This record gives sequence, C-alpha cells and structure tokens, in this order.
Amino acid sequence: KGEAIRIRSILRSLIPLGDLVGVISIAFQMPEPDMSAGF
Amino acid sequence: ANVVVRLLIRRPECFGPALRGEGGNGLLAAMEEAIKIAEDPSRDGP
Amino acid sequence: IQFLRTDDEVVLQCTATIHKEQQKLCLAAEGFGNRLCFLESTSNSKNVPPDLSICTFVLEQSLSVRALQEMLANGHRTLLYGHAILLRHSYSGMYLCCLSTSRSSTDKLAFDVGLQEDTTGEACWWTIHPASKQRSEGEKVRVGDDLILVSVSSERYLHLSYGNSSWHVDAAFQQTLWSVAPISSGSEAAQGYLIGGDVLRLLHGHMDECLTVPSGEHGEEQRRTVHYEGGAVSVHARSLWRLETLRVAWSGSHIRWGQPFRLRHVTTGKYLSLMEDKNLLLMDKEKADVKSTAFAFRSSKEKLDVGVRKEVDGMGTSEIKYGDSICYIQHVDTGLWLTYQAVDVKSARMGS
Repeated sequence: KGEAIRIRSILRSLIPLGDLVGVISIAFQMPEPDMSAGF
Repeated sequence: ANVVVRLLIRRPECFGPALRGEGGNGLLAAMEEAIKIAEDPSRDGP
Repeated sequence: IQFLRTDDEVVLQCTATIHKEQQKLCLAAEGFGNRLCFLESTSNSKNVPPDLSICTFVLEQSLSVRALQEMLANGHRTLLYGHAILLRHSYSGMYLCCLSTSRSSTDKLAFDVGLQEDTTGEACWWTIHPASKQRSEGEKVRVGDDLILVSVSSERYLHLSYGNSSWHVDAAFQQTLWSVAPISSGSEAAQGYLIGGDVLRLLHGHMDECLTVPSGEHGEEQRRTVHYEGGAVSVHARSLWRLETLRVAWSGSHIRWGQPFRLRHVTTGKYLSLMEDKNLLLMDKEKADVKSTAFAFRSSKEKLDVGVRKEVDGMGTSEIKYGDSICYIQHVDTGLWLTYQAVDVKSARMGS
C-alpha cells in the first residue's frame, strides 16, 4: 500500500533516527532507594 | 491512525514546542532540558 | 462567472502582508537551469513589470482522484472542486510538481515545489479544495475564487512559507489562498490574429526593414541602440519583441487598438523605454516606468482616441492579423510616431 508508505515517510520526517537513538542512550541511574517519579 | 495523523499534521502545535516548530531543535534537546528541569528544583511548584 | 475549463493558461496569485504592507505575488518558475519555484510581484507594475511568461501555467488535464488512481494502476473538460488538476509550465514545458527535497531547514516538515519533465507518478498532480465557508465541495469554480492546492503524494498544501529573506513557496501543512487569474481561455483564436502576451517581429511592406539592435559584436552599451536592419537578421534571435499587457488578468487576450503595452527584447531582457532627451533606448525592469515604456498601436496617424478604454474582462475580439495589418506605434506621454531616417553617412552606407 502506498498510503502506508506516505504515513511512514511523514512519521520519519517528524521524528529523526539519530534523535531516537540519542534519547534512547541516557543510561538512567540505578540505585538506599530512590524516586520513581523521574526519568 | 490515518485520520489522527492527518489531524496532527494539519495542527502542528499539538506536538511539543521544543520538538516541533522554528524554536527548539528536537526531541533530544527537549528531553535533555526536561531532565535538567527535573534536576533543578527551581522550576517546580513549591 | 466564467468556469475554468481545460487547456487554458492561468496564474496562481496570492496575497502577502509583510512590513504592514500588502502585495500580490504569483507563483513563477524559471525551469531551464532552476527547477525550484519562486515568486513574482504581480502588483506594483507601474515601476517594474512582472515576468508573466514564466508566471502563467496551463491546465493539462482535470481528472478526479479516483480516475487518477485508476490511471496509475493502468475536448475541454470543466473544473470542479475536489478534482486532481495537472499544471504545466507555459514556457518551460515541464510540469509543476512537489519535489522530495527539503531546502529550507526551518520547515522541517515541508517539501520543495518545482518543475519536472515526466508526468508519471502521483507526485505531480494537485487537488483543488474550497478556501471559504460560502463554497463547498462539488461546485464549479469561477474566475477570482480563492482555492487551496494540495499535493497528491505529499498531501501538503501549497504554502507561502514566510522567511526573513527567502520568500519561497513550500509544500507545508498551512493552507494558503491561491487565487487563479485567467490569461488565455483557449477560445476561437484564429490562426493569424494578434494575441497579447506574445513575441513577434515587425517588417516593412515594401522595404522589409526589421526593428533590431546591434548584435553581440560590441558591448551592452552599443546593443542598447535601436535601429532598422535587413537581410538575414529577419530570422535572427536579436529581432524579437514581446508585447506585455499591463493588466495581469486576461493578459493573453486579443490586442485591441490604442491600449498600452510594454515592448520587451527577449534576447537581452530589457524594455524599450523612451527618454525625450534622446531617442528610444533599452532600460531594464528596475527602472522601466509605465509612462515611459507603455506604447500603443493605432490604425491611423491621428490622435482621436486617448482616454477611451481602461479594461475589458474577456478574451477580446479578433482585430489585428499577422498577415495583412498596418499598425502605427504611438507613445502614451509624447504621442510620437515612428519614422525611418538616413542618419547613416555615405562613407560606408551600402555595406552597413
């Protein structure tokens, strides 16, 4: 289907891939307990 | 999904200002600023 | 009240408010050398004329989205809202489309529009949608109505993306009212009659003296000179004069007697202006005032008619023919008349 291709292209133009991998790579701290209301 | 995508692209302000628009760069800087705000308690409700 | 048919040259105009000032801009494109599209200030023409030759577009076909999809799978029709129109450039011959490239990094969601050679694929067609509440889908389009152009593949509006110095049209998700102004409706233009917005050559009935300028043998200062020549110069490219009508609507209408129009030299791009301190010369568009560039054609030598007509909404009446027509050039300010002279000295007259 071509409409699916257009929608996927729109989503890709909205959200880049390097953006995605950069936000994935944050390496959240793993803790003495901490708060779960953060990242 | 198609109709929601149509509405969201016709109305661009539904996304975050630091992700969409001529201002903020993108999702990376948006979430880094969010983490900075979460770390700095001067930007919350006392 | 006139319904937009097929195979009629139109103009995609729009309004732009910058610096608290309103301006009319039409969508133009060079085509040869530059694929991307740009704007042309159709308003403010008394001092600088626009490039209608690259501003106009012709409707090649007019099919619905479903018939278009069936074509992808595999006379003069009317234009209705919701159709998938096809716009072809008048001069460049290419077809208006939505390029898959992004030049302006500001609008990270829009595309660039331009011209392409092939018409295959759904990346070239455009759909017309109503822009006002007073009109809805399924109604016939008329002259002067504001519509919205939407891409078929990109599904993006023909947006007038405002910039600091880049007044570039993009395919964005912000609607922009694109008014359509007709140029030539494709009426019964008999082969041989004079049509406005056309380029032609002027010969003599018993001397075949063509109104030319000096060739590239010397610089632009010499080429600005205007004179008469003969021989093989009749088939050259430095002897073509384009008649640009003042009004931007129906500019490709039938030229009537006594109406003002600009003479442009398509070889160099300068307009034939007249400064009374000297003879006529060629001045570029930046200083081509209408009171110095607008000329008119009369049938006789008298000055009986000056302030008669201002505008006629229509294709016009077939008056001037290309075959047998003796016109007389006349200026709007001074009203002078053309005359051939013998300024050429007898030193090298026979050869030059």
